Amino acid sequence: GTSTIPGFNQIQFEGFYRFIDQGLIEELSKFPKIEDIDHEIEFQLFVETYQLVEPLIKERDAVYESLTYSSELYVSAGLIWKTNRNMQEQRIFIGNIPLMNSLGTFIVNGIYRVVINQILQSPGIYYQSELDHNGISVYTGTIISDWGGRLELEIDKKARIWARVSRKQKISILVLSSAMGSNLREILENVCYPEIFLSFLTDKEKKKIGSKENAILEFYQQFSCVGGDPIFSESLCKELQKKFFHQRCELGRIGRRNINWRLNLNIPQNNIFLLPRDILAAADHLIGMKFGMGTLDDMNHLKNKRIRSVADLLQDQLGLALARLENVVKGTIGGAIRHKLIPTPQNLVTSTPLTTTYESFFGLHPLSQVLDRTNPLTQIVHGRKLSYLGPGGLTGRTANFRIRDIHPSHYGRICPIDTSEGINVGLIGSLSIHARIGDWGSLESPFYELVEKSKKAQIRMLFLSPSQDEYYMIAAGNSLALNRGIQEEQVVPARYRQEFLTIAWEEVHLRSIFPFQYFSIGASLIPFIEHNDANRALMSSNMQRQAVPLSRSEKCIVGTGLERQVALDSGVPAIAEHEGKILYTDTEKIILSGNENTLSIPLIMYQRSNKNTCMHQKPQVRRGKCIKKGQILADGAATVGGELALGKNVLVAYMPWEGYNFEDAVLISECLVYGDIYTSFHIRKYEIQTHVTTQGPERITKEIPHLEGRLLRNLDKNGIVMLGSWVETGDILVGKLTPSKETCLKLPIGGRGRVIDVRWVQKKGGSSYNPEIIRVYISQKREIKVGDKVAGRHGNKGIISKILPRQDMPYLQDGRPVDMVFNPLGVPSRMNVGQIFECSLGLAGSLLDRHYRIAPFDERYEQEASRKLVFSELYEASKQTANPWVFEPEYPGKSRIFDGRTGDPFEQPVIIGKPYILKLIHQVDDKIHGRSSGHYALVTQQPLRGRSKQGGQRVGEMEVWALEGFGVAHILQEMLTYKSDHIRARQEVLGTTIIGGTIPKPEDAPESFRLLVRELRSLALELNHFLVSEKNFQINRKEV
Amino acid sequence: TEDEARRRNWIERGWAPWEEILTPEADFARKSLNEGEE
Amino acid sequence: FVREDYLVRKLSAQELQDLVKGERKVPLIVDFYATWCGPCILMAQELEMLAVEYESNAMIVKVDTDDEYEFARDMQVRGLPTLFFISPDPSKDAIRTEGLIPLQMMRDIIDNDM
Amino acid sequence: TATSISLGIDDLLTIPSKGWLVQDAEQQSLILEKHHHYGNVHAVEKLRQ
RNA sequence: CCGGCGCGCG
Repeated sequence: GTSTIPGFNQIQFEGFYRFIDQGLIEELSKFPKIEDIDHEIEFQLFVETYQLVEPLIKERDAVYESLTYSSELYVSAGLIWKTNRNMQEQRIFIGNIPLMNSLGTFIVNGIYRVVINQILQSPGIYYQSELDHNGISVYTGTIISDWGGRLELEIDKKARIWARVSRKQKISILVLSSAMGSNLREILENVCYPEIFLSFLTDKEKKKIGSKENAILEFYQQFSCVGGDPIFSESLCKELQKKFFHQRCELGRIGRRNINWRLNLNIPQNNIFLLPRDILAAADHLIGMKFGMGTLDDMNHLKNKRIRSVADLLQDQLGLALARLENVVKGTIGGAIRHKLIPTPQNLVTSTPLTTTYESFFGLHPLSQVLDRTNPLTQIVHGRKLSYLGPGGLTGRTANFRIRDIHPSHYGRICPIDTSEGINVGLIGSLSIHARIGDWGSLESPFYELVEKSKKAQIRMLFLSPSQDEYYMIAAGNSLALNRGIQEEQVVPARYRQEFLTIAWEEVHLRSIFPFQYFSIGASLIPFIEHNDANRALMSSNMQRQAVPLSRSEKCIVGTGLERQVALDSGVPAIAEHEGKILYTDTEKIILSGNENTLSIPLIMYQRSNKNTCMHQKPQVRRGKCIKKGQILADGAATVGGELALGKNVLVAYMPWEGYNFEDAVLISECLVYGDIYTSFHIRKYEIQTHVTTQGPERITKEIPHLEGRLLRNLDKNGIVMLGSWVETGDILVGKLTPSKETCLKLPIGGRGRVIDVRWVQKKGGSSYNPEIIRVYISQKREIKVGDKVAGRHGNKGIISKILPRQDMPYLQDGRPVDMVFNPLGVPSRMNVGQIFECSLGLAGSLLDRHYRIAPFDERYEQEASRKLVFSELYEASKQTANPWVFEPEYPGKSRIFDGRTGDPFEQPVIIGKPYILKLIHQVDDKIHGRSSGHYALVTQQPLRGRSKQGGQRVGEMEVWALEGFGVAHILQEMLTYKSDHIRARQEVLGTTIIGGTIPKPEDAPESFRLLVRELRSLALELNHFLVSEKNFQINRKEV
Repeated sequence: TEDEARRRNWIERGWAPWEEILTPEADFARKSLNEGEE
Repeated sequence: FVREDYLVRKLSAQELQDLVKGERKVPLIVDFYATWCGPCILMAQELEMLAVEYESNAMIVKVDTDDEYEFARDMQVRGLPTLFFISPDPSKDAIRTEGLIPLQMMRDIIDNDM
Repeated sequence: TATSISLGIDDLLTIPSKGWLVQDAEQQSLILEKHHHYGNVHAVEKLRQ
């Protein structure tokens, strides 16, 4: 990535390859040579013989029939029978290792999965100081190991150092130092203040310090807080070593690196353990820093972080996989020994440990997520996320408020705009376009080096880690400035030590020259982004991820030039793997032949995503065309000519129109409807499973009792809906009988469409019955409608509220009616001026037959660079096409338009143009819900929750407050008793309303109060409701 | 104390009170900041 | 398993001498280029396309002038990009083309002159 | 609707004297940085200004 | 028809 934008999946690609090379070998080691208690039978692995074989199932087959794309592991083992003194070595089977796709995603059970990166505090020593209740400064040094073990060194009020381990367990330094054997004599000499340590030496501690073992026992007493005197034993040290030394004393390669720096130590790199000198050296700075010597450690600095890729997550699970295998073998070797048998090495090892722990890692781990396949943009941005959450990371409630903020070390590594919305704001990041993961878990970005005359400097592009980022003067300006002096004395803005300066060019070390350096993919697809407020940039990035691929796609007139990068790295288009010539093309395949190698590339035709969006590919080449390796062969969904195409170019005006664009409503024309401009295909999947019950297995048949032939009209003989049938709401999909009650699969509400794919498949198993699975895929052609959501690339979103005939829309001076009308009041409050630039230039490009791919921040060349570009291109289109309304000298970009209802011009000129508008997933037909009555919960007896469950709407406490504010005491009682949970009164309301005979008061308690009474009874508490008559003062006990 | 520290600086660290020839601006900055801010 | 991305091979002066001396059945196209030359990128892409077109019916090679500067000067190279079309028949004479000539011009030269 | 207020690029009106005032502030910031480099003002005086 | 985890919308 020194001279080009790197592949967006290159971090996933390189991480997985690192795991294959070094992760397997480094983890196949550490596998103990398993020996029995008697030492008779020794089982061991020959790690140098490890191998992986290519998967037997093809990657298309793995997802087609719900399998996992993985490869076999076939290491060899040697079992030693010292009874016979004979060796047997066989190629045993260890498990299956999942394989990453070239796109960077795994397949488990036929589900695409993505492993996202995690951010957590880097190992080393960290210095912090926190005020106490009285404001007295208290300094602290904290050791962080390779597994998150924190060893806190604290200075108390009496200057006594305590090696705090938990919230209560407190241990002095001298006991801890003498626990490992640091004699009390040498502790004093190696520090500048021997007096401080000696002042805290009570006569009780000195005796325990004098001998190595007494310090260990006292250290155990203070660490464990267990009454009594422990006995020194080998097991006690091992028990302590696993709990304390194994988790709090192994720094690792990274942990040693930082400690050598922060504590200024010349210790060899190979020492991956916390040397005892470091603790004593740390105490020197800790006490020394109290007297103004040094600076505190910045915990939010990126130089104190690490990034864990798929390489670290897959290797760690292999650490659990093989540790899970040894426990399997130990039980297996002990079992076979008790039978005095000779077991073959294959039978001592089963494939369950590796296969299951990887099967359950993608299923359950939060950092393993389902790939979002809404559009090509979502496929690539999902894999580039950085999260502080996950195991070992802070939770949203746990997260500090100083975190979630932008740190100066993020520049070029973490996008300052892209973040999640909600409680997880500032905790889910996103990598920049040019960001790279280094060899220490640190993020790097490339900078251009400016050096003196006498220097070779073969490559001047060097990637900079955040630790060395501060100590360089990095400029972002240009050298287009000259006065009567020389160029080196001209001043430019620069960054140095986490601040912004203004210094001369001769003092600049590095330059930031890449245009997309500081942004993620989402923010890098916004043209004229420098004219939009950064608040809307975050919203705009999210909306582009919700765009629906349209049945027909077209390229944007105005773009940034990153659309071609997105298309290439998404895998949606077909990319040649071999040079040659095109010989045959059609819908189902493309045939390419080159260098005596003839290949056949199939094309995806109307496939379904995880978000119910259609996938489809069309050829982009013709027969007889020469192709280079890596050039495009076909276009996929939301891709035209090798570019990302998420929307359409439509004629647009910015004016208020009779309140139908009030707030954020959008007025559109019928041309967008009958022209199929925003028509999208949506495919749902309906699955039914056959289970074996006590009465017998479920049966599938066309003959279903108590059903009409009209409902079953689309079924075949087997009992499944026919391929290519127009189903309806309530129609039958799979007829199934459970012994026999009808348990068939019916089409839900609003699911009417055309059946396009049926999959009657049996999962072969070891039982006498195999689970049968049926998958029905139904396509739905959705044209744009009132209530649909459209948005532009500048955070300008809106709901369609009105559709007009073309003769009613306002029209231009060439007579063409516009397609959309936007409210002009949405610009000043939202402060996104870049949409005004894009619409004017989109109009110019359509008349000039031009497309524009403009890199952001074009004002680095000159002032008002975007204005000069748009105005000059508007005038060129006006002059060439003889359309004087396209560029108006009086008011450039605006023109007088006419009312389609009266033919009279609107008084003020209107900004018109041809912007790029997207259609989003959030639309009606997926949000309209209604309920009369129906199914209730089993315990609370309240109506269910959810549109899919035909549930009701919740009247929460804030809604109850409003009803109490109005004083509507009878509306409130309805929503509390006989519309929610009063079982007796719900059935009477259903009866009276059908006869219209007045509803009486419930007067009894609802099932939610009776539920509470029983629970209070379970705590030996009785809650009785009494009514005292105002007539005769008789106490009446209410039934509850 | 601030009589033996100066002697130690002179002897061990080469300190000497060399004359600083100042511009009017630097002289004014030294003479005026000894009184206060504004 | 992975095909190479580039079909045009880079040769030394000695290797090119041996190639020209030896028996040749297909036309030989020699490219002189330098990585610091801006026009040589487009010529490189055009020659990759040409090599794709002529699978085994032509031989496309390239010589870097930063490694064979004296050899390029001997061969009467006055600038970059420069192409030499060498016919398989030793009796015929080679053709030197200077500039970013079109791909169709290369095809015409190869078809009707080599 | 009848008036049809809109919003163009040249409707966003900067006051005529911005360029005069930005240049004045740039000239004062250039002078102080030279004299801060001369040691005639200290860092806080430059940071405040 | 039960709870956790992850992702989203207003």
